[PDB]
Formats: sequence, C-alpha cells, structure tokens
Amino acid sequence: NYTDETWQKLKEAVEAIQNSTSIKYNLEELYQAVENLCSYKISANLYKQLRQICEDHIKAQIHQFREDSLDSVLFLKKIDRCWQNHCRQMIMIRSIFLFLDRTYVLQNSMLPSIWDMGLELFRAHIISDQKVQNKTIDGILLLIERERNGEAIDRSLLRSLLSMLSDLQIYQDSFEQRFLEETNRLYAAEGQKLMQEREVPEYLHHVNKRLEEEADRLITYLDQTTQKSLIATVEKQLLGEHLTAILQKGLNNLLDENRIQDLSLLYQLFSRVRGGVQVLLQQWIEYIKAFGSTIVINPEKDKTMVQELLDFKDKVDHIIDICFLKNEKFINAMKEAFETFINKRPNKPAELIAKYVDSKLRAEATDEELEKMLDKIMIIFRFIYGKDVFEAFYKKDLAKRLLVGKSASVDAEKSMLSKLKHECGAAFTSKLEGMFKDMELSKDIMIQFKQYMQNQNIELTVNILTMGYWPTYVPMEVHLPPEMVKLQEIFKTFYLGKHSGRKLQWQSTLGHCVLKAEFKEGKKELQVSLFQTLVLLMFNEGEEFSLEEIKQATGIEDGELRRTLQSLACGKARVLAKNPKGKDIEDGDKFICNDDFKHKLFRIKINQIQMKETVEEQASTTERVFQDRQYQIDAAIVRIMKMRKTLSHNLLVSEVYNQLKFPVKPADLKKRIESLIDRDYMERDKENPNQYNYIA
Amino acid sequence: ASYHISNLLEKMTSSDKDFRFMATNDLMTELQKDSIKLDDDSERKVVKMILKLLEDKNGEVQNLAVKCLGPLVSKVKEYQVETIVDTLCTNMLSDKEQLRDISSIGLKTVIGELPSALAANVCKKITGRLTSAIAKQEDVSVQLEALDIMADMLSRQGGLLVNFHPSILTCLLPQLTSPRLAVRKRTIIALGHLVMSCGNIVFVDLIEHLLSELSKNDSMSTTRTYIQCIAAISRQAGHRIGEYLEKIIPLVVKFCNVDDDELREYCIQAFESFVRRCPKEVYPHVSTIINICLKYLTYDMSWKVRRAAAKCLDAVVSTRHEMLPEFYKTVSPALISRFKEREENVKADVFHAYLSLLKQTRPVQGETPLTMLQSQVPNIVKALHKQMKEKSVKTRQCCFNMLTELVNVLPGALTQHIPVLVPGIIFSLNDKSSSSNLKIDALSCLYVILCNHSPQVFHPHVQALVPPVVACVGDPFYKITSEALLVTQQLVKVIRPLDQPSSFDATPYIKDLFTCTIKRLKAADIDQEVKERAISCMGQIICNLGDNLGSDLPNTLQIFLERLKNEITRLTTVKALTLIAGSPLKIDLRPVLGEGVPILASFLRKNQRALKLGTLSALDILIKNYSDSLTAAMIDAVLDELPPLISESDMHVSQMAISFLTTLAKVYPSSLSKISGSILNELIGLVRSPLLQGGALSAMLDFFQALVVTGTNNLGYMDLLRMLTGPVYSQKQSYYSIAKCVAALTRACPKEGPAVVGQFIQDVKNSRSTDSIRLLALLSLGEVGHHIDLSGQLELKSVILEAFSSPSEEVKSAASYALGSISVGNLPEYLPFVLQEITSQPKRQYLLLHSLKEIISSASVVGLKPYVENIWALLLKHCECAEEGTRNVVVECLGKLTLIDPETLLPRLKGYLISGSSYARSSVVTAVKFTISDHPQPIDPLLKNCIGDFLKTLEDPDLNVRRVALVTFNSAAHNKPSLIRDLLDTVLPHLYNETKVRKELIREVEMGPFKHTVDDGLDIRKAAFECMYTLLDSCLDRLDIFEFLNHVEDGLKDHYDIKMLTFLMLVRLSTLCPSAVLQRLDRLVEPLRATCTTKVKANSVKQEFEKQDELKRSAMRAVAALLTIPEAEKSPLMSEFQSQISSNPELAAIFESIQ
Amino acid sequence: KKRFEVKKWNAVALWAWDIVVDNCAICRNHIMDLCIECQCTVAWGVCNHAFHFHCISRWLKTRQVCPLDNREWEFQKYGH
Ligand SMILES: [Zn+2]
Ligand SMILES: [Zn+2]
Ligand SMILES: [Zn+2]
Repeated sequence: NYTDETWQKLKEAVEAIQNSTSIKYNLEELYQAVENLCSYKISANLYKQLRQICEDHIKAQIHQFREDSLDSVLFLKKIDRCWQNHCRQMIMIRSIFLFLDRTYVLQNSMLPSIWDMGLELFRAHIISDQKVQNKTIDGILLLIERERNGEAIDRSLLRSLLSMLSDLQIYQDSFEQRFLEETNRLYAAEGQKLMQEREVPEYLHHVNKRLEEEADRLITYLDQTTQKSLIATVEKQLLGEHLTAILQKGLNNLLDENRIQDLSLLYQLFSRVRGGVQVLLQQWIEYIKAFGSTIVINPEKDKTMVQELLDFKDKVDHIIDICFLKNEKFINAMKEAFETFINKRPNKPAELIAKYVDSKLRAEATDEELEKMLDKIMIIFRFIYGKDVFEAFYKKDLAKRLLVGKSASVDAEKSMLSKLKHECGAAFTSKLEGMFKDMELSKDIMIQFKQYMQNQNIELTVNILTMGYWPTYVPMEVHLPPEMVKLQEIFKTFYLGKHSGRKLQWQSTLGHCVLKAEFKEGKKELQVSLFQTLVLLMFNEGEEFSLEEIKQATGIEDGELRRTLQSLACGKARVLAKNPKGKDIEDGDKFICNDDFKHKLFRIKINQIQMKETVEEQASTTERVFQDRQYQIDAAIVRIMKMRKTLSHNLLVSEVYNQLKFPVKPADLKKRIESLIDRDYMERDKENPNQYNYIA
Repeated sequence: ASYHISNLLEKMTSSDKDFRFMATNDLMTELQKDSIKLDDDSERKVVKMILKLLEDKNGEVQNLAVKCLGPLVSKVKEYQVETIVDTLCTNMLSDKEQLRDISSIGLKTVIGELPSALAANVCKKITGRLTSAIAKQEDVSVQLEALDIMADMLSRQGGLLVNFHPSILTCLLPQLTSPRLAVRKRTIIALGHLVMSCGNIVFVDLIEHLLSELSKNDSMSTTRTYIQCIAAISRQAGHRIGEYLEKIIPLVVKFCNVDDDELREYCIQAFESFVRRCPKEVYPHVSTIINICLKYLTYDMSWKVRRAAAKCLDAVVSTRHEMLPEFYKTVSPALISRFKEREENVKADVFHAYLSLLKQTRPVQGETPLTMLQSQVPNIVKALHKQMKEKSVKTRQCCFNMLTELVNVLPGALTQHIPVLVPGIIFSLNDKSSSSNLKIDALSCLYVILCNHSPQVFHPHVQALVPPVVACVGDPFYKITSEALLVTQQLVKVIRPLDQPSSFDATPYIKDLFTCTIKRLKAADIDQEVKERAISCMGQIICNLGDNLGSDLPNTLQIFLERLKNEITRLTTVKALTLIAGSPLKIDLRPVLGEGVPILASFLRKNQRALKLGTLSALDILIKNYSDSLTAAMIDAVLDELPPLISESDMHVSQMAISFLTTLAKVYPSSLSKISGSILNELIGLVRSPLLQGGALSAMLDFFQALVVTGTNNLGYMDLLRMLTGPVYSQKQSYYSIAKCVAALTRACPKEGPAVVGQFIQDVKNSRSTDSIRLLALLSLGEVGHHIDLSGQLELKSVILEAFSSPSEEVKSAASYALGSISVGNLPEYLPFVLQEITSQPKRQYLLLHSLKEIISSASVVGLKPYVENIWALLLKHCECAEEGTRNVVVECLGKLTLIDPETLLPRLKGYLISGSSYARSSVVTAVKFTISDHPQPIDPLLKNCIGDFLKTLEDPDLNVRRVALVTFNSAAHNKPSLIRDLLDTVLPHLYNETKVRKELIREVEMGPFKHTVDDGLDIRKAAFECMYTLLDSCLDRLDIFEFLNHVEDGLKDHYDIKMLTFLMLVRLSTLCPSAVLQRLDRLVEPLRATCTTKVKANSVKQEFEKQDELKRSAMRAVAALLTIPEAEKSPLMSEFQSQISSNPELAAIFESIQ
Repeated sequence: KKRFEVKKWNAVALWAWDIVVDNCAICRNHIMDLCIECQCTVAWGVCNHAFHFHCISRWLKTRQVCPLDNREWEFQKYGH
C-alpha cells in the first residue's frame, strides 16, 4: 500500500502548512517519502495532484476578501498579507517536492516549475480580474496620489505590492501605462497653475524638487523599466511646453538683478529637454544684443560707456563661468553677440576706448590692478570694425604723454606696446615705435650737443622728430625772449651741420619749461607751456598789461591766447588776476601778477592747457581717419590687380572687404575704382560691368 | 601644388611690396584650409621663406608673415615645427630691436595654435629655452619678453610640462629680487598661472619659500612684492591656499601693523582675497584691522590704504550672513555712514560697502536685523543731506542707489525723513551738471519712494516735485523720458488716493501733468518704449483725473482706440483700458466702445496667449460697467470667437472665458440666443474631461445657474439635463462633475419635482439600467438634495438604501454619498434617522457610518451644533471590531467633530484616554491625529498644549496603541513640527526604546515540516524607524546626533523591511551632517558589508534572488553617499572595501547599476 | 630781484627733407598747389619725402624706390 498512502501523506502536510498546524513527519522523512514515490512513469498524476489542492486553497482565499470595508489603506494591507503568506508558504512546498522539480518538471519544458505554477494560480484566482485587481490598482494609485502632496504613505506597502505585480507580469500591463496616464494629467495641472501662480525663481525651486521626488520614487518602490518614460513625462510637462514662457517673463529679470543662484538652476534644468539649451542660447544672444545696444548707441552715455562696457563683459563672463558651467556654445554666442552691438555705432566706441587708456596712464600706481585693466580693455578691443580709429587717437594721445609731461609708469608704456602688437598688426606698431625711435635718436644727439658747448660756454632738452611719423602740427610764430632764440640757433646751425641737407620747423605748441618763482612765502618752481612762459616772463618788467599789450609782446593768435590766459588767472584761481574778472577774457582786460603764492608742494605743474583735446582738433582727428581709409583702398586694389590679372566685380568687392576691417560700404568702393580707370591703372571690358584688367 | 608653390615662392621676393603681400596672403588662405599638396621639400623651403619675411622692410608683409606661422603649424611636420621655435628662441636674445618684437609676437602666435599629442614636443623645446632666458644675466626686456610668453604658455598648455614644473619654479623664485620693479610684477603673473596647473609638491615649495623669506624680513623693497605674491595666488588658486593659512595670516597681521603707506595697502587687499575666496578661515581680526586703517588720513599717497580697506569690508560683508545680524549693524554702519565723505574714489567704495550690507539684509524668501537698520535710518539721512548736493555725478548716483536699495529692503522707513531728502532729488534732477546716466537713477529712486510710502507724506511737497519731473518727460533722450513718465504714472496715484479718502488739492497740476504726456502719446514717431509708457501712464491719468479734465478726454479716448489697432502697443492699451473702465470714478467710454469691442474680440485669435487673457479680462469689465452701449452685433462678434478658448488643453484660459460668459448671461439675457453652437458643445468638452478643476468647475456652475434663468431658446432646463446625461446613457473618473453640475441647474429653475422623480425610478429599474446610469443618478440626487429639501417621495430613502447592496461596489460607495448629502438639506429630519439606523442594524453599519461622515463633513455649523453631543454618544458606542474600518471611519468623525469645536471636546478625549480599553485608547489618539493640519489651523493653539498630554501618556500603553501613538508623533513631526520641536526632550527617550528588538514578542508559530518565526513588535519598530527619518528634516536642531547614530546601527542589521528605511537615513545623514557621521563611519560600513557579500543559496527562486538583489543595491546606493564626505574617508575598513568592490565582478555589477 | 627765471627748456622741432623751395620732386609745381594728373593731397613715405599722391602713385608702376632716396617706397601719411 505504498501507492495511495503517500498520495495523502502529503495532502495532510500541504493542508498543514496552509493552516499552520504542525504534524509529526519532517523535511527529512517526507522528502524521502517522495524521492522513492516519484519514479520515471507515475509522476504524471503528481503535478496534476499538487495543482489539484493548490487551486482548492487559493480559490478559497478570494471569498475572504469580498467584505464591507472599502478603504484602500486597509484593503491593500490585506492583499499584502495574502501575498506575503502565499509567497512564503510555496517556498516551503518547493523545498518538500524538491525531487519533483530536479527530475520530472525540469525535463518537461512545456510545464512550468513548482513556484511558477504557484504564481500562475495567483494571477488567475486572487488578482486576475474583478473587484480585487482594479481596486488594488485604484488603491496603489491613491497612495501615490496622496504622496504627491503632504500626506505620508506606507512606502514599504507600495514596495511589495508593485513587486508582486512585477512577479505576476501584470505590472507591464495594468499599471505602468495607466500610472503614467495619471501622472501626465497631474503635472499638466501643476505646470499650468504654478506657472501663473509664482515667479520663475520660485517655480524653478519647485521643479527641481518635483523632479527629485520622481527620480527618488522611481528607486524606492516603482519598477525599473518605467524610469525613461516617467521622468521624460515630468520634463515634458514642467519644463517642455513652458520653455519660451519662462524666458518670456523671467530671463530679462534674472539677468538684470544678476542672480547667479537661480541662473545656475535654470541651466541645469534647461539641459534636460531637447530644444532647451539652444532656446536659452537664442534668448541670451538677444539680451546681450539688447543691453549692449543701449550702452553704445546713445552719445549721452559717452562719459561712462567703455567703463560700463567693461563692467558688463565681466558680469557676462562670471555667468558663463559659474551658471553656464563654462559652455563653449555660449562664450561663442556672446563673443559674436558682442561684436554685433559694439559696431552698431559707427566710430565713437573705438574712440572712447583710446581716450580711456590715455587717462589710465596719466599724471594709479598699483600695476596689479592696472595690467588687469589693459587686459580686459584689450579683451574688448578685438571686437571693433575699424580699429584704425583707435590707432590714430591713441597715437596722438601718445604725443601728449611723450612730450608734455611724463607717464604714470616708466615701463607701463613699453608694456602697452607689447600688449598691443598682437591682434593689432606688425605695421600698426612699426609706426607706433617709429616715434619711440625718434625719442631715443634725439636724446642721443643731445649728448653730442651737451658734451661740446659748455666749455665754449638756460637748460635745454630738444626732442627732434620725423615729420612723416608724427601728428602733423600747425606752426605758430612766437616772440621768444632774445636769449633763447640764441639757443635756438646755437642748435639749428648744429643740426643741419650734422644731419645733412634738411629743414627744421620749430613748434611752440609742444614746448614746455620750468620757472623759478619768487614772491612771498614760497620759492616753488612751475612747469609751464611755451605760451605760459612768455606771458609770465614779461612780468619781470613792471606789473599788469592789457590783453592788447600782452598779445603784442608774446605774439599769439586769439585761438590759443584766450585759452592760455584763461588758465593761470581765473582758472581754478592760480597765479594771475583779471581786472574785469569772469570766466572769459575780452579786449580791454588787465592782469596783475598775484603776489600771494599759495601752493604747498614744490615743482607745481600748471601745464593743463597742453594736456587737453580741443574739439577743433578732436572733430578733426576723426575726420583725418575717414580720409585716410579711401587711400588704403587704392593701395589694396593695385596689389590684388597686380597678382591676379583678371577679376570679377563681385570677386573684387569680396577681396578688399576681406583685406581691411573698417566699414567701407560698397558705394564708397565704386568711386575709388574709377579714380584708377580714369588714370589708367586698370581697365574695364570683356563687354560686361563685372570684369576688370590690370595693365601696368 | 607642386609648381604653383614653386611659383609663389618666387613672387615672395620679387622686390615689390604688392608682389610679396599677395604671395603670402594667397599662401595664408591655402594653409588655413585642409591644405592641398606640400611635399617634404616645400616644408624646408616655405618655412625657410616665411622666417625671412619676418625681417622685411615692409611691415604689412611682416604682419602677414607673423599671422602666417600659426595656421602653418597645425598642417606640417613634427620635426619642422621644432625647427621654427629654435629660430624664434634665439631671436629672443636678438641683435636688432625690430627682431626682438616680431619674434616675441610670433612665439605668442604659435603658442595659440596648440590644441595634446604633438603640442607637448612643441612646448618642451620652448620651455627649455625660456628657463635659460629667464636666468638673471642682466637684461631689461629680454627677461621681460621671455616672462611674457612664459605666462601665455602655462595658461593654455600648463597641463603639459608636469616634469618641467619644478624647473620653472627654481628660476622664477630669484627674479622677485630684481632691480626693476617691472620684472617682479611680470613674474607674479607668470607664477599666477603656475600655481594653478601644478600639483601640491611644487605649490608647497612656493608657499614655504614665500613664508620663510617673509620671516627673514631682509629687504623692504622686496617684502612688498613678497606680499603682492601671496595675493595673486589667492586669486588664481583660491581653495589651494586653503590649508596653508593658519601659518600665513599671523605673519601678515604682523606686517599691516608696520609703518608703511605701501605695504599696509598691499596687506589689506591680500586680506580681501582670503575672506573673498576661502570662507574657511573665519577671522574677525580682519574686520578690526580695517576699522583702524579705514581712517588713516592725517591732514598724498595715503588715500589708497583706505580704499583697499573699504573693498575688504565689502567683500567680508558679501560672504558672511551670520556676521550681519548682531555684529555688523553695530560696528560697521557706525563707521561706514560716518566715513561717507572724503575723496570720491574711497567714498564710492565706502558707499558700495554699505550697499553690500544692504544687499545682505534682504528678506530670506531680541530684535530682527532690520530693526537695528530702522534705528540707523536717521543718521544716514543726515549724512546724505550733505552728499546729494555734490559737484560729482558719480557721488550723487551712489546716494540715490543707496536709498533705492534701502526703500526696497525696509519699505516705509523713509517716512519721517522725506522733507530733508526731496531738495536733493530735485537738484540732481534738473540742473545741467548731471548725465543721462544720473537723473535716470534719480527718477528711478523717486519712483521707488512714491510706491513704498503713504501718498500722504508727499502731499506738502508736490510743489517742488511736479515742475522738474514734468520737465523730464519732455527730455530729448528716450531712456529718461520713459522713466520720467513711469514716475509721472505714480505721481497721479499720489494726488489720487482712491484706496483711502484724502482731501488734497488736485487741479493745479492736471493742466501740466496732462499736456506733457499727450505730447509723448501724439508723437507716434519716437522709441516704442516711450510710446507704451505714455499709454500705461495716460491710462492712470484718465482713471484718476477725469472729473477735472477738459473736453480733451473724449478725443484722447479716440487716441486710445487708435493705439489699440497697433500691432505693437495693443496689449499695453488693453490693460490700460482695463484699469480705466474699472475705476470708481465712473468715467464715460460710450464713444469708443462702439467699434472698440469688435477690434477687441478680434484679438482673441491672435494666439499671443498673454494678449488672450488680457483682452478677456477687459471684455468682462467693459460689459459690466457699460451694459447700455452693447448692440446685438457687438456680442455676435465676441461669441463666434470663444469656442477655441473653452478646452481642456488650457484650464485657466477657458475658466476666464467661462466666467466672462457668466457675466454676459447676467447683464444681457437677450444676447445668449447664440451659444447653442460650438460654445455649449465644447463646454461639455470640459465637464466629461478628466481634469476639470474645482476652481474652473465652480466657474461653470455659476454659468449654468445664470443660463436657464434667462429662458433662451434651445437652452431650457429639461433640455440641458440631456446634454449632460445623454453621453452616459449608452455603455472614466469624474461622473461627480456631471452631478454637482446638474445640481446647480435644479436649484436654479425649480421644475425639480419631476426631474428628481425620473431619477429615482432609474435606480429601482436596476433591471436593464446599468451602473454607469444608476451611479450618476444617485450622486446627482445627493447634490440636488444638498440645498433643496428632499424628504418627499420615499422612492428616495429605501431606494438609495437598495443600492447599499448592489453587485457594484462603485454604486454602494456613491449611494453612501447620496444619503449623507441629501440629509444636509434637511438635517433635523434625517440626522436622528441615520443615528438611529446605525444601532438599528449592523447589516449596513459600515456604509451608514460613511454617510454620517459626509453629514458631519458638509452641514451648516449653525444647524449641526444642536446635534453635536448625540453624534458623539453614538460614535463612542461604536468602536466594535465587527470590521476594522468600522472603527477608523468613526475615528475620523470623532476627529472631524473635534475640528468643529475643540474647547469642549479636545480635553474630553483626554478624559476617555485616562483609562480606556484596548480599542478605545486606539480611537482617541487617532482622532487627535486627524486634527493635525498642513497649514496652521484655528484649532492648533489648543492642540499644542494637549499633544503633550496625549503622547507622554501614550508611549507607555500596549499592543496596537504604540503603533498609532508613533504614527501620531510622526504626522506631527512631519506636517507641523512646531507642535513637537519643544517636546523632543521628554519623548526621544521613549522613542529610541521602540527601536530595539523586543525579545518577548518573537513567537514560534511554525506551519508544518519547515519552521517559522514571527515578530509581533515589528510594526511598532517599523513605525518608530519612520520617525527617525521624519525627525531628520525639521528637528535635527534638537538632537544628539551621536546617540541617534547608535540606533541607525540597530536597523542597519535589522529586518529587510527596516534595513531599507535606514539605508535612506544614511544618504540623508551623510549630507545633512557630514561631521558626526565620519566619526562613526567605522561601525556603519561593516553592517553594509554583511548586507552586500552574503550570496543567496543557488537553489532558490526568481523573487528570492531579486528581493535580495534590490536590497544589495540600496546598501551600495548608501555607500556612495558616505563617499562624498569632507575628505578623510579612507578609514581602516573603508579603504579595504574600495579594493573589495573592484575585485568582485558581481559586487562591481552593483556599484555600476546606479549613479 | 626777479620773480621768474628760466630753469629748464624743452623745445620741439620737426625735421623734414628740404628740397628746391618745398617743391614736389616730380611735378615740381609746389607741394600744396595741385599737380599734373589733376590739371589731391600730400603723400609722405617711409623715407620722409614730400609728394603729391597722384605723381607718387605713378612711380610705383615703372619703379618702386623713391625719386630722391633709393629705399623701397611705402606710405606714412595722407595730409600736410
Ligand atoms: Zn607733384
Ligand atoms: Zn592732384
Ligand atoms: Zn625718398
């Protein structure tokens, strides 16, 4: 009777562990009562038997679930305990019928394992279909819904229940694409309500949190297939579909107030959506283009311009260093956007740069904060169309610094030459140092003048300059006291008799000298102009002279004279005193030499007139550069027509504009063409208005 | 090419400037492409030819040659590029000066065109020559030009030449002792780039050398360069100078002490880039070591010592927020405001240093930090009377910006101070001395004042204010004109005060304020920002100054009409007209509504969205206040444009439009002949929609309530019921929406008797009639009977109560709603029936109590108070475990009754608590849980006293009491911690106890052959652990973190369900307090070892594996967080573990998984 | 008994090539009075000679040195 006693020796063991009631026999005896029961033929009605009672117990569990209490939080903890129990009572039947699996069902591929069946009955009789399933998915979704606001769930309850759906293959199906469906309508409401309910800084605070929650909920209890398609729903709802509306109401603000905080956040987020980074790039350009076109288009901001332009470039660097995590796309957006606005104002921005550095090298000592200034000025200079405007203005302002008073630092000038001849030119500098060569070839012919004449028997240091390289000055006669017109000629007839066969043309505007002053309570000296010195010298022959009798004995035109006597007298109340006193001077005005000598330091400099740019000279030094351009055009066409004999008109306008930076609108270019046609340097023909020919 | 390059190289020396120029230039475009054809002969001729032209008599050929070498290197031989450098490097030594400039400039050009492979060989040859060139053998600008390239190299390719780092350093150290001050400053910049791209060993060699030489003191001319060096390193390196500083700061204090204009100035700015770059150093020394030196002017080089001291304070205030509250406000403003005059540049940095202090005082988003500032106000005002009349443009600008920030931070603070400020504003405003840049700030400031103050404070001053402001509006420059108009816009709101009545003279200025604006509105030929500001302003002038305005008004209104048609200004004029129409000074608009409404209706389809919402909101307030101008044509223009607006796509656009129609319905009942097409049809496109919000819903109920009252054709009562229900009489989510909608129609027009009747026989006829129909039928009864008195046809009660026993549980749950909601409409009648029914038969006990919840949850508080004691008596009787929900439904009514009035009931529960049962004690503590609200509620002060009385005597009881007691503590610590933060001392001892495994509660209840052990005290432990997670967000202020991390250990080796919860406690702890964690990081990693290594027995199942494998990856997920810790992480066991995880394949296949 | 004495003096003079009464070394008209291919501005070169631009542009065709020096001709200024 070994046949049908074992068939229900285990039917009292499986019926024992399903009701937790202990029997006599153990895992060492029952395991050996089935190992010697299962042969290679009778085991067909054993898996058929095991199923037979596994249905009869699980199918009795569903009648337990259908009761009164509707509240999910209780019902879910019930399914849970039913799955925790079932699952943890099968994994004891598998260890009893261990020899059933090793042999029979391992070799029956069509028939599922002992455990596989166990679940197969659970997805068919307890979850499967009808109230239990759909109210579990309803319960699971309700906890999830409550977790999305203040309410706290049982995080572990959701873990086993979703794991259960993972172990029953119903997850892929009855949950994921109905969870997402519900998640998509939740962030749609938020994405629209919160956008019109708060400010960008505070909305981005929220979206970062929200995203943190989902990517955190993804780990704790959700299944791992759903990552890609969940997170890309929230991004598509809180960031996607709102990008333009954020930079609409937020970006102009966030930039002005310079919130490196909320900017950094905006970038991290706008990285996560496809069209993101490029849309910020778009808007960032047209902010710079905008803020800059306000800094440089209006002349009412010339006073500051460059200074505020520097402050801006630094702010825009700081943001693309820390907020924009040094993105090369953006530096390239801005570099290009900076050039676009800097040049929307013809020539003035190039000029106000030259006048900035001129003032930043004048009569400040900390070169640690001065080299860093020139650095960030250079950093702005590279964007200019028409770098020639800066060339001359700096060249003529170098003249001021080189001949009329000394520079702030001795090395700082040669440091600025060095800092120049890159992104500037090698010929743009050979004219800049052609002056420096004149400075040191003069002070070399000075020693040969000084080391001869003193034994043969007013201290004099002449700087002899080449008229071609230097800002062509206007001459003016000056009635110099007959003793220095002696030293003028003890040197003129020294020069022409060394440097051979030349002319010399003395300048009064660039002459300056030192005077010993003797009055009351102060022997102080005065550095003064060649005009200041003659006006002050004639006070050694009595006191006071009308505007008439000065103009006679000094010999100045009213254009400069009215300016010089403006200084010394009423100008900050210095050394002279006008009888009909005011701001300006008129025909019958007298000037007494003021006998009270106020100044505290020694060696006073009243040489201010010679430091300032006259609008006579300013509006004129711009004008000379415009004229200078349409001559380099000639130097250009001749060079290209020389190399390649034939060329197109659309291939000649495309060559000269490539060869020089400055504007040159094609309307200017057609004038200069036929100032060479009508002079026979090049020839039109091949019966078209589109091709030219050389002929030397 | 082969012969064409054999051609160019002849043209390149044809004795003509033009010849050589174009030859090079053509070669320079060929080398900048991919470069076709350069044989190994070209390389030895072309590069031989380029080098020549670096010495040409023409400089433009020199320019092209120099700018040629760069785009030549990235297209030629490895050996050839080396050959070039050797030429330029020898040319550094030089003969003629012309060569020394062009070769140095060439070397820079080459240095750029280096990307990592070949670039090393390039730089190594250079670096070897530059080091020998930096050598001291006396040369002015051969040392300089070499130092110049040296820096330009380490900034780009300083990452290479790692084995050349200690070569450079030991040749730059003895150059700081150079005769020329120039060299010293040039070497600093060179060292600047080195300290960055090098590693420790050579950084330390510098810092020590620098320090020991400072200790040597030796030479004064050097000691100042030797401090300048410690400075530039702080800028470049930043956090690298972090460690070696406790040794540094003392020596630099001993030097800013020493008498010297120079050095003292160089120490304060070095002191700056310590508290500016390394917030680690925390020293108040620097503050005081500035306060003394912030005023060193005896009675000229002295000035710079102050400016540097001011900068530092500004950069010390800009970082520290804990140094503001008490400290700063007493010690700095007393000196900053004091030193508010001087020389312009120091003044500017001093000013700036108060702005930073005012920046820092901003809202976070005894005494508050701002009350000190409130006290400081009078001294600042006094100081700024002197300053605002200054010659300088820049000084006065810092004055206005000072106020502008002040008024924004502490608004109203400039009230008792106005009259001594205005003359200062008016000055800078109109006198020629200013710039565009300045008066635009003076205007902005004026605006910012006008807004944040009582319009009263300005009344006696409108005399001197109007004249120049009005003159500014007429300024040429556009940026001023707009800002002047934006001030003028508020000036009108200062004569207006139509919030609170105030007698003030208005008429004298309406002449001048008006004309100046229209002159800017009638322009149409200036900047568009002015054009808009003119409209934004004139809106406010018409809105307020109407009753004193001449016959200009109706004609100017026509100008608003013509600015409306404009593609640019429209939106601005739309909301400018929104504010006019809604002004209490009921002003005419009849002459421009005629054509205005269509032109407005038109905007609706412009999809600007912003314009959509703006025009809708104007259409609402234009139809309201002028409901006598409207023609039938006007309306039909608006209505045939609305259908796209009503759609689930955009709730807010829709709900604005719906509530516009609600306005229409109530004010022109004639007009609605029209909504029967598309509009209505799409309005059900929002009801059925599964996203209809409670806001937009009630925005629609009012619409229906106002639509069937008008009695318009097609849209009757019994008509609209079938437009709502028809859909649901055929076969997701909100059927509810269709009920509380159909309810609003009933209470509107009462042909209700029968309408309710057909609905009952629709539940009785559950034969043929589906749940989809029986469901909506019930919910609608509840929503109707909520306001109407439904105690009529008993085809009610006993029919609702039939659905209590329906196959569909959906129906039962909404049948419960129906009963509860119906009873509210006649409480005296139903409430003593429902109370009676609960005891009557348990056969329906649960669902009935859930109707009682909805009776508590909706009744008039006036009409429910009479029955309050009765309900309470019924609920007390029912804590029967007939089900478990039965209790939790009662333990929620009781709760919601406590919300209703707490004074009498809150201590009444504490009464039953004193000595209840095993289930009655469970009911009292959970009732007080549903009292805890998210945002503060008018019950919680009386709660904040009683929650002590509950919890304290709730941790000591037994069974499923502690589970609830700990959940009620959790909820309090999570939802509103200000109930618990001041109770944690007495409670935490009880809590941590419930974290240890109760040995008595483990019981053996084995099934059969296999043996099994269950833990009863699991859920009281699993709940206690979820408190330690909760207390880590708000309550770490009141915690012993060390004693806390003891219990983190228990649950690091506890039950699988708990291990999870504590693994997430670690990841939070290793961020929220990295300090205490690292101290115990020993006995936190070995419990994580156990959880990782233990392999599952290979015979077990699909789940048994993955359930432990998802466990394994929450331990690693937790190790990773302990790794990102203030770097001392390599402790004994942790360094062992890093080699253990890189050895195992599977244990690496878990670290791989997540990051 | 003098209040003012001349201590230092920094004179300034511009050296230029003196040729037959400033006359252009080609068209020999003047230097500020038009030329041949005109019957118009001064054109300074690297070498430092005064020329009418028209006449100096002519001499880049046949040769490239300067009609007075022998250095290769460049350009240094456009205006007297
Ligand atoms: Zn001539
Ligand atoms: Zn001419
Ligand atoms: Zn010559």
